[PDB]
Amino acid sequence: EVANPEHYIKHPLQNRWALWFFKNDKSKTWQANLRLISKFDTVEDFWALYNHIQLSSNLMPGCDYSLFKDGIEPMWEDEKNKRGGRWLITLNKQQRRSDLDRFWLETLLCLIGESFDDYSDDVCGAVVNVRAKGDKIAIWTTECENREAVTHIGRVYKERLGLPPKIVIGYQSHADTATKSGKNRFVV
Amino acid sequence: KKRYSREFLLGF
Ligand SMILES: C[n+]1cn([C@@H]2O[C@H](COP(=O)(O)OP(=O)(O)OP(=O)(O)O)[C@@H](O)[C@H]2O)c2cc(N)[nH]c(=O)c21
Repeated sequence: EVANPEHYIKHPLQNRWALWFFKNDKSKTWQANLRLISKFDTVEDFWALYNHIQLSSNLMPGCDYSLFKDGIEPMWEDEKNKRGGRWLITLNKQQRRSDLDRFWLETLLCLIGESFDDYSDDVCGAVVNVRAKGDKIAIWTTECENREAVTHIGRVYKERLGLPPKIVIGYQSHADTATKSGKNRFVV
Repeated sequence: KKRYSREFLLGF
């Protein structure tokens, strides 16, 4: 007889996730300021990383966190991002104190817990931008033409964030973001 | 496939 797995085994995540940090430095390229922190693939290792790092509300404005599937870089130019896009949450200045950390934590949970069911494979990762004019949180998906998947993810995400029907959140493709000034392909 | 609810995850 061997030991019972339940008593000593870590709780495996469906995917391995990598956490990235971005710090704004004017002298360098956008890419150069993007850096890997750390990867994990269990619930326990998720918490070990989360619990020792700064809350987003405490980061210096100009900085980002990004949680992305191992092997997917948190940039448009990644193979899995190029034809993709993002569900974007736009937060006003007061929401840094009330919602930012709550919404970001909920987003991580949606990611690592695979809350998107059949469409988990469409999810690339998520990004929180800490910015003076207003913080942003976003889930990145792989294909902006996948209307069924993109739309399912939006709906799940909104309800998990607990946002009411009056709050309209949009999905833009990265190709549009990269190449145009600030329309939504979908709303939720 | 591994799915975890938010309540399960928050317990850790
Ligand atoms: C996510 N991202 C951002 N950037 C660069 O960073 C600039 C700022 O974008 P970003 O940090 O996502 O958003 P911000 O609130 O800081 O600026 P804003 O355009 O949304 O007003 C953007 O205009 C690009 O020049 C990128 C440049 C790339 N070559 N590939 C990226 O994925 C990429």
